[PDB]
Amino acid sequence: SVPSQKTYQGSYGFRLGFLHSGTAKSVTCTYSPALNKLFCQLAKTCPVQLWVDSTPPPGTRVRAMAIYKQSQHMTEVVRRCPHHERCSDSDGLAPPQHLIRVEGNLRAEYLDDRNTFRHSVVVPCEPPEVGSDCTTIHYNYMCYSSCMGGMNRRPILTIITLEDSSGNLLGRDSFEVRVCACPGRDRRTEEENLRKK
Ligand SMILES: CCn1c2ccc(C[NH2+]C)cc2c2ccc(-c3ccco3)cc21
Ligand SMILES: [Zn+2]
Repeated sequence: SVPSQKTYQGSYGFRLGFLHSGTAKSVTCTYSPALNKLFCQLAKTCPVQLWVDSTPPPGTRVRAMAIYKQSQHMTEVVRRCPHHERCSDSDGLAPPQHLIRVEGNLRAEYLDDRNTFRHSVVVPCEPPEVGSDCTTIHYNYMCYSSCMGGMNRRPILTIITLEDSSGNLLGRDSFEVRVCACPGRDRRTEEENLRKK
């Protein structure tokens, strides 16, 4: 089956936010609102903001999962390629097969779904630090979009779900991801292609 990607703010007004990092050749992570697409380098920090209009209950969690965007591939599990799953870059918590990691959160849990075999990473939802307006999760993507035997140039989406302590849905948002060597140039190219279209 295919997990839902429907945007759903839910009772708490849940949605994502992204920094404005620009498109310089040196940028390591940059988000395109026009494409709803994050462009990032391999294994580099991707800050994703969480916003709500009202306070959710203790025990609320935030899960991230990748799926293929194209209909002809959506049923295939997104995983790291045959090289990267074996390169011993473990952080001590993430299974080596998982594309998406959370950086710097010892409460992150990694799920291999016993029925769908899909991978996800989930953390407790936390209020913003004192003086901040939102909460940020730092994600890493551990293969290139181009990796042969893995994503193999197929576009993916990341689905972020706000969940209760049982795993029931409270909110959902999503964004496309390209993991690439030059996110700034690729964002500029894809935005210009969109404008020409
Ligand atoms: C989703 C992260 N986030 C926010 C993000 C933005 C804002 C608005 N600021 C102007 C408030 C919150 C917030 C309030 C409570 C909790 C919370 C309580 C228990 C667990 O999580 C989590 C929260
Ligand atoms: Zn790879």
